[PDB]
Amino acid sequence: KVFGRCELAAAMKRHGLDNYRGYSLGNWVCAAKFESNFNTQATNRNTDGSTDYGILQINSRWWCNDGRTPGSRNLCNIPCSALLSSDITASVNCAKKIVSDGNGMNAWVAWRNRCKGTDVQAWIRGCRL
Ligand SMILES: [Cl-]
Ligand SMILES: [Cl-]
Ligand SMILES: [Cl-]
Ligand SMILES: [Cl-]
Ligand SMILES: [Cl-]
Ligand code: NA
Repeated sequence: KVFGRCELAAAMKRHGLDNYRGYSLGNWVCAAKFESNFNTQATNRNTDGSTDYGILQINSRWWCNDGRTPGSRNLCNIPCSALLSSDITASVNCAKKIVSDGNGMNAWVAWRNRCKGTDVQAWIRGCRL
């Protein structure tokens, strides 16, 4: 599913991401924009053999099981395929664990490089939330 901008903002808010670990909703929408262009079915293969899945491009080395990432973990206790669903619950619940890991949203390199320190509230402007 490709979410609209305000549609994803509302879904993220409904699932409790607004201000989660102190990160305002615009931070989460901005991260999703540059990770996946709001497409739940986005995937990306990394040089080390791991794969990133879903709207927030969550990686199989630590967070989900795809059966093809040797030596990896599954800390969100989900198949990586669950991160591709039209229902964002699995991506949100796993992102909450990731952002609590110690480095906040810096875990998403694209957030650090493209969202951090910017006017992220622009990503939710105009939305009925
Ligand atoms: Cl957009
Ligand atoms: Cl915001
Ligand atoms: Cl594996
Ligand atoms: Cl599994
Ligand atoms: Cl933080
Ligand atoms: Na894994």
